[PDB]
Amino acid sequence: NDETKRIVWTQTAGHCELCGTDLTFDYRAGKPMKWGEVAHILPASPKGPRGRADHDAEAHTNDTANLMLLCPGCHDKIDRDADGYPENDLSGLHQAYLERIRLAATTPDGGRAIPLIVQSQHFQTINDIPVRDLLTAMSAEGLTAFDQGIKIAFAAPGPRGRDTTYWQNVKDSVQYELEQQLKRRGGTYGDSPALAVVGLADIPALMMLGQSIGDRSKRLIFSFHREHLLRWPDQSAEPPSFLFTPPPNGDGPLALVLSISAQVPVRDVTDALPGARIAELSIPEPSYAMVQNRRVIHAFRDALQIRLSQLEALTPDPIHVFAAIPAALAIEFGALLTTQHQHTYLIFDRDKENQDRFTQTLQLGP
Amino acid sequence: FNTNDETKRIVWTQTAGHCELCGTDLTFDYRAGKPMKWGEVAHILPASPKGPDTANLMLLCPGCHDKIDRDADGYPENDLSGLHQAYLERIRLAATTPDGGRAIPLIVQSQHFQTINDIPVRDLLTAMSAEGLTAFDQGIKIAFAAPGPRGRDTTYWQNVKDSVQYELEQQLKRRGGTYGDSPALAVVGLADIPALMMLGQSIGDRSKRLIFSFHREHLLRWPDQSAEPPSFLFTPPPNGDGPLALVLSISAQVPVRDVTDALPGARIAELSIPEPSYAMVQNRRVIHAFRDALQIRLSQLEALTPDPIHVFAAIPAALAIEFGALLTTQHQHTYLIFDRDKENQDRFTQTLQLGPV
Amino acid sequence: NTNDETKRIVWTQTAGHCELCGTDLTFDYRAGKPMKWGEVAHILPASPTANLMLLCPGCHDKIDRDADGYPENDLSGLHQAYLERIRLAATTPDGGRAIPLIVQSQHFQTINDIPVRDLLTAMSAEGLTAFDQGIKIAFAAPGPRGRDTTYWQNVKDSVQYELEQQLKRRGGTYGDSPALAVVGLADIPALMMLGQSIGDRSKRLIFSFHREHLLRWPDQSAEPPSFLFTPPPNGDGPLALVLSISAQVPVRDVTDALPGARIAELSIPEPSYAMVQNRRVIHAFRDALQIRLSQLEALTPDPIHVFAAIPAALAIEFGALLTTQHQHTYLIFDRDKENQDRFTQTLQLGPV
Amino acid sequence: FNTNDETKRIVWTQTAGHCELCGTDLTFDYRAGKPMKWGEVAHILPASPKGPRGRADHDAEAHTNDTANLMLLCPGCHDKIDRDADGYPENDLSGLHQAYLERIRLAATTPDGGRAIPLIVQSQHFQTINDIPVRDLLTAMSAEGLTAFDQGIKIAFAAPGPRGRDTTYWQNVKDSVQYELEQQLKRRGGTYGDSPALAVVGLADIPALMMLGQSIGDRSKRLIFSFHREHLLRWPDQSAEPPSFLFTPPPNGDGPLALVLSISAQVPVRDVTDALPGARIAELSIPEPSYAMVQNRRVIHAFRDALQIRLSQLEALTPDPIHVFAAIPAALAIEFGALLTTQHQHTYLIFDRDKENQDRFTQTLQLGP
Ligand SMILES: Nc1nc2c(ncn2[C@@H]2O[C@@H]3COP(=O)(O)O[C@@H]4[C@H](O)[C@@H](COP(=O)(O)O[C@H]3[C@H]2O)O[C@H]4n2cnc3c(N)ncnc32)c(=O)[nH]1
Ligand SMILES: Nc1nc2c(ncn2[C@@H]2O[C@@H]3COP(=O)(O)O[C@@H]4[C@H](O)[C@@H](COP(=O)(O)O[C@H]3[C@H]2O)O[C@H]4n2cnc3c(N)ncnc32)c(=O)[nH]1
Ligand SMILES: Nc1nc2c(ncn2[C@@H]2O[C@@H]3COP(=O)(O)O[C@@H]4[C@H](O)[C@@H](COP(=O)(O)O[C@H]3[C@H]2O)O[C@H]4n2cnc3c(N)ncnc32)c(=O)[nH]1
Ligand SMILES: Nc1nc2c(ncn2[C@@H]2O[C@@H]3COP(=O)(O)O[C@@H]4[C@H](O)[C@@H](COP(=O)(O)O[C@H]3[C@H]2O)O[C@H]4n2cnc3c(N)ncnc32)c(=O)[nH]1
Ligand SMILES: [Mg+2]
Ligand SMILES: [Mg+2]
Ligand SMILES: [Mg+2]
Ligand SMILES: [Mg+2]
Ligand SMILES: [Mg+2]
Ligand SMILES: [Zn+2]
Ligand SMILES: [Zn+2]
Ligand SMILES: [Zn+2]
Ligand SMILES: [Zn+2]
Repeated sequence: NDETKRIVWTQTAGHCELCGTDLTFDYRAGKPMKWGEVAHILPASPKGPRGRADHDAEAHTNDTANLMLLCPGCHDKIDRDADGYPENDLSGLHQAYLERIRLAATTPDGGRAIPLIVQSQHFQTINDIPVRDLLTAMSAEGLTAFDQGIKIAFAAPGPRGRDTTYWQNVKDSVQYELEQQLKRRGGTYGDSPALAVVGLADIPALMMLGQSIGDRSKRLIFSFHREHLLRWPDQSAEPPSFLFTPPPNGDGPLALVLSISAQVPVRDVTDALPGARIAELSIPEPSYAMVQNRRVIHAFRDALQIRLSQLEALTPDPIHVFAAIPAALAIEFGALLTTQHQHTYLIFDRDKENQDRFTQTLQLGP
Repeated sequence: FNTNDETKRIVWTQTAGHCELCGTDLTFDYRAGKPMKWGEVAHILPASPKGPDTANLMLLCPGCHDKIDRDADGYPENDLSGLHQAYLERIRLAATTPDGGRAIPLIVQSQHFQTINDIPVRDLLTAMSAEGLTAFDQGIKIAFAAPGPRGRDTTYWQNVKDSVQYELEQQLKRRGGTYGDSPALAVVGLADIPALMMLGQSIGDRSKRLIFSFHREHLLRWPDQSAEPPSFLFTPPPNGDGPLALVLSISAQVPVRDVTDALPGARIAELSIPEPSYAMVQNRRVIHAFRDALQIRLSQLEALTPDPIHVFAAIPAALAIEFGALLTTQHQHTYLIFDRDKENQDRFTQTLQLGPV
Repeated sequence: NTNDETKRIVWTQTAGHCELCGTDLTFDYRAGKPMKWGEVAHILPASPTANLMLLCPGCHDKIDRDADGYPENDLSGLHQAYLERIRLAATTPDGGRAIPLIVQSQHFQTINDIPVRDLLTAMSAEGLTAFDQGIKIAFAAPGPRGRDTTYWQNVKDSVQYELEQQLKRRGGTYGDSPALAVVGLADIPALMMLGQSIGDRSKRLIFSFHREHLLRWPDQSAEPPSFLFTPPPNGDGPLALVLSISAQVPVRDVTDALPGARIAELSIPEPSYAMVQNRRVIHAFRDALQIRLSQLEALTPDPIHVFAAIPAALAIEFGALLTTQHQHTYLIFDRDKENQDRFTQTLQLGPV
Repeated sequence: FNTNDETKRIVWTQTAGHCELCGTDLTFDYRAGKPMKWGEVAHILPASPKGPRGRADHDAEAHTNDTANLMLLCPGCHDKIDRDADGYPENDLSGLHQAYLERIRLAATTPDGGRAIPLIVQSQHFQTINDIPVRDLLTAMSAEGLTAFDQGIKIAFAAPGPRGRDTTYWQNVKDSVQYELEQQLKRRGGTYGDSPALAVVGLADIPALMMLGQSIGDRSKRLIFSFHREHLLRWPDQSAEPPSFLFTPPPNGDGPLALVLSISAQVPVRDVTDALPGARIAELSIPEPSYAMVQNRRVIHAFRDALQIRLSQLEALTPDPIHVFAAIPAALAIEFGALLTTQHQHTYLIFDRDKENQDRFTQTLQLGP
């Protein structure tokens, strides 16, 4: 009936459940118009597409679970290739679509924030965080934005690897490009904008990023995850214990090893920094997947805050960092150095141009 | 504040029929069973006070409409335009979610399996569609290049990788959707394990990418989405100074003797599942679980020695792709990948080196 | 050696033309005769449905000389090259993805509001297709500092911010950024900054608000007027460029504002507010203007003082022209509604 | 009153099975993979005068099978034009309709001209967006019979940092031209062949385009295209005659030898002497320096011919390097660079306008051995 059709239009918000197009407006010529169709998953005729002689059309005809709002072209397609769009497939997509709309309508407003994606090109594969997945994880926490945000992609390493020019580009990406793009947004978000930031880039560059947004109010760190993408793996998980080994007595450069994503072999630290006094922060079971929720990041921040103070009093010389940590925790490491820790930190990193030996990269200081 | 019919239909639709202040579904009377009295169940109020369009018309239930202080002309006394727009933006994001499924189909096989079990694009497209992944052009169907007289050497494998990445980087240029994102990659492989690990090496694991797994019975559809991942049991390597060898007994139990045969003095560590099997990839979480368990142990093994880890794997094709994609960080430990030679009595031989020399 | 389904696919994918000589094979329908698909053309494997070609009877006689149903030479390269050409043409409509941009001063936004609907229908007529809501901007009013360098730099940042956030929305067949369809209605200096913001090195199409035709082009067939240049007088006074395009600027009002000005001038025979007859008029104004600015820029290193009576679209293009790496100093003057419409300096472009 | 099947089959054919308004392919469903016709034959003028765009003076019986009145549309583009007759008037649609059919016919009747690698090189040193559309290059290529196996290479230089176009910037440029570009051309190798033709269009730093040309002039089968402020990638005028290129020779002396190119604009001699005191200026120009002067590729050939021998001459006149001050379009900067690949083995110091130093010419790249 006309009432059920109006309900199909309402609960779908007038978009095609299969492609997402807005069926309430014509953006080419600018006229509000209803150009959608209410499609039947199960046909009245059991000889039609997805027709089953063992089906009660007396009930499903008005069941909002048998009725999808589809643009004209998607309806043509599901009805002309029933083998390719079986009932089970379409009913699944149908309920999932309605759920996301309900969840969006019932999410309490949490405020505004600037989406910020920072990604490098130093991997030997594509490295691309989808903007949509960051905006979706923000929206699940009530956060919205006026624009799709800032997305900074570092220049790729040249023929000499990650050389001086490369690390200069990184500095210009963090300290100049990001600043300019944030300044261009002042008139819109104001002078107290929250930063919804996710990063997947060189560890030293994420630390530098963190230090340059560390004095920013309302910093929400998100995380790219190999299984869950921008979704938090498990909101109910407990942070691990961040085990700490203080460094041994003596002179020699003080090295801070962080074994969070993996166990950093001591033999690689002393190879690069002979005579190193190794202090180590680790978790019981190092793992790439350990960033289960933001409380894990806060817990890492809390544990590191205390150890950096201890180490900064155990030496007058720079602290040499050898880190195997997730990206989100590299940002947070850097954020601790913005005003709370003014000691000098020299960041070593794996060097593909040197058989995976650690070599010095950026220096982070006051 | 009064409005016309078309105006209310637009406000109800663009709000999904919920109160923008408390999120209550104002289609309640419909779900109960009573006829819908759209007019009495909700007050459509402008979002902003009077200050000298349907985008600034809100939908409020009567409760919230009575709590909002209004002036005599029906406008809100305080400015609700910020929450109104936020609420609309959250609905748009959800309603546009289907276009976040733009995807590239990728089928990679060996010249052999393209003659044996040639996977058709249609099998992948329907499995993709089922999960909301929507191709927009012909899929990429690739066959690994047969080796010339130089063989499968470093240059050969570098040309495979180069060839696979060229092919998809051109399709990843085809940005689209609401925000201009690159499409997702939907990939399935069927080739020898080393060649599959090179597929993972080419694609990585730092993008929106969904692996699929060929299965004769289900084709590229998941056998059982509800199945829980199996436990991945680990036997630590023995003490000694011999070459370190990681054995993966996932599809089957690799005879220890076959490993010692190909690698004299091999200290064997082994990840395995309680009941190895060819059909253990019941869904995608199985693949993720394998990655997590594997990397936890590779962390332990790489720290044991600077010398190469020798890999002897009886693992499903999908897991061989993920294994290759795992080892695409900047950090690289030397891995020497062994494969059974079907032309010489299934003896393990060294096919592929990964990482430093 | 083909079934009706295959012939239909080959006929559609090729647009009914012979893949070797390009003669139209739908001629029967065109003249008025019944369409005999299988008599006017032959389908043939390209090498000795994606690998079948459509050939006219003649070309078939020249390829299949042994009438064995296959060619004597591998024609796969020409066949596939042919289908690509067809595909690029058939998908050209998606090359029109576009962003509506309406930029007005707060004054014109109230007295002469341009509706998005007017721009969109002008765009659609030319094959430009918006996919989301249009951008509608109003120039922010200054503060007590007035229109200092900071004000104009902030106008530019806010315009570029919104502009670049929508140029991220790539799409179509090749992931191209969408085209910018922009119309402006504001004071001349503020329109020059809109031009400084958008540039002229991207797929961008200016539209023009016309007092009579609104955002539609008065006469797509109109030829552009000749642009007339009076070189400046010899001397050592400040250099001025008067643009009398929509009206004659009185030389006395230039010198009153710029004592001792050596006035060069660009104009048209019949200055008129309605002269923006089509987009070719805007292009022709740029070409003439740049040819003379090159002359004027080579005269002196000192700035060029600009007094312009020009349509709004020509003010944007003026601004867009001056976005190369090279930058001569220009001091743009505009009539102050407070000071009896006296030309005042309002905007500086380029070096101090 | 109802279009017949013969005419519907004609509409499908003359449109190659795509929507004349959005370009979607209406012969296949790429999501599930099944070939299918899902396009509709839409009528611009309806049989009923009350229909969308209905006219009373319209002889319906004499246009139901008139392909000039029938478009192939996707189901959604059909709902829209019939639900907003005012926003899709008869003349708008009719024009879009005939233009579509014309592009199809020009394609179908273009003689093949072999393959080429599409190549776009653009910088980010302007204060505005700078983006050459990929489709416009491919359409320019197709117009000359050239097709490609992929959409080609598109190289966007790193933007200048906070210090302007400093040493880091030009190192990035060199890396983009000499390393990244070579890398991408290698990976394509095998899809095109040993020595394929290049369809190259550039819009980047004048010194970078010269370096680009030098790196590819040794390559054979270079087809240069040009971005034009009015015509985009379409050649402004294929019939226009090349301009007269005017060469003023340098005076004998000891000053440094400067080559001034006044083509897009007149380079002031003050700015050359400011940066290079006592320069000996040899200038190549045209009667009316203009940004729009790249009317066709013959203009580019004529600029090449006008300096191919001049550079040899100038090289003998001085042992020191030749100092270049060029106001030229982006396509001639690529051509200038190609001339220097090996034909002219000599050091060339390329000066360019420095936004940091108040538009003064300052040295940037060095080109030669
Ligand atoms: N296994 C191991 N890794 C070591 C060792 N010494 C240094 N490392 C480095 O630690 C990082 C571990 O990877 P991650 O995924 O946990 O975190 C990285 C890191 O925050 C950032 C940059 O990556 P990279 O330069 O490879 O640093 C990698 C390793 O070299 O990005 C994160 N990241 C990279 N890829 C992903 C991804 N797919 N998803 C999420 N985050 C990612 C050592 O001894 N052993
Ligand atoms: N039982 C057993 N297998 C061993 C042992 N040592 C090594 N192997 C190898 O493990 C693989 C197990 O087969 P799979 O189907 O689980 O996975 C294969 C593999 O990922 C890839 C190539 O196959 P192959 O070279 O035979 O490697 C096979 C075995 O030799 O493709 C997968 N694959 C092959 N055929 C199919 C198929 N029909 N369907 C799905 N996946 C397939 C050892 O000791 N024992
Ligand atoms: N007659 C005359 N005009 C002079 C003189 N010195 C300066 N001017 C300015 O030239 C412009 C002429 O009007 P226009 O419509 O051709 O162009 C204006 C201009 O581009 C922009 C802002 O308007 P304004 O600040 O008045 O500049 C007006 C004049 O002051 O907007 C354009 N514009 C204004 N109204 C409309 C409209 N209704 N439709 C289209 N464009 C409009 C001088 O000596 N003499
Ligand atoms: N007017 C003028 N320009 C001078 C002078 N001395 C040096 N120049 C430089 O010459 C070029 C003139 O502009 P163009 O468009 O004719 O050529 C440029 C050039 O080939 C390349 C990079 O631009 P840029 O670094 O600004 O060089 C500009 C100028 O600084 O790209 C070309 N280019 C730039 N913008 C476009 C565009 N929109 N469309 C097409 N090509 C473009 C001097 O005295 N006067
Ligand atoms: Mg149906
Ligand atoms: Mg239909
Ligand atoms: Mg023959
Ligand atoms: Mg119709
Ligand atoms: Mg329809
Ligand atoms: Zn749809
Ligand atoms: Zn409420
Ligand atoms: Zn022919
Ligand atoms: Zn369409």
